[PDB]
Amino acid sequence: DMYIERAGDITWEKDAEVTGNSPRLDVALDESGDFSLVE
Amino acid sequence: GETTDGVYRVMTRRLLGSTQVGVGVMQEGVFHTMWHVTKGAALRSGEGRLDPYWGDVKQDLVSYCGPWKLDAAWDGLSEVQLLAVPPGERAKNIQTLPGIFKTKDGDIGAVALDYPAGTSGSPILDKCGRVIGLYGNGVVIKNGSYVSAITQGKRE
Ligand SMILES: Cc1cc(CO)c2cccc(NC(=O)CCC3CCNCC3)c2n1
Repeated sequence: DMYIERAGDITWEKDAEVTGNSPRLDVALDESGDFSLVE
Repeated sequence: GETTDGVYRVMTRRLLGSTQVGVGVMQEGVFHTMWHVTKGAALRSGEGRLDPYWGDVKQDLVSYCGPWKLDAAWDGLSEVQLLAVPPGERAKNIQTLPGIFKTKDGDIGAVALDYPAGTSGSPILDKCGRVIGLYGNGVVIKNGSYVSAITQGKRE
């Protein structure tokens, strides 16, 4: 049996750590909701 | 129980100790999370109960107590913030410029940030603090790193 606990506000934070690239990927989405790479 | 707007951890006592299985967003009395986190099961909030209202395995989303309320979308141009809520760790905002998932039915925003599986359901936000989608459904790229879609529902 599952339960929820608060973790914080949804607020944009100025001067947050900026990381992560922006790749463009060809993907497929199946009936089970699983994404896969198309090549 | 607690119905205050915000981000929440989804926990379970079924496995060893208290294990974090995912994260969700409380907005306008509705709890929003990914389907693979709860599998559509009911949730507890102190002594109160949250029952599922809408869900879809293909979209990998589920809402509790009411219809899906989150309707903001990525503008396709600006940076966003992943309000990552990792297991046993504090909520942390990470700023990134999203990539793109090109599909046969259109383009979806994507965030290339790698976090544990229990981080699934953490919200992605715009400069106004609006939730433009949830993190936790994606793919393993040619490098081995994880790239998640910016998964958003539809507000009826
Ligand atoms: C392999 C891996 C690694 C990491 C971390 O490095 C993940 C982090 C968050 C979330 C994941 N799962 C998914 O993206 C799939 C979820 C569901 C499965 C079955 N139903 C349709 C979506 C991670 N999958």
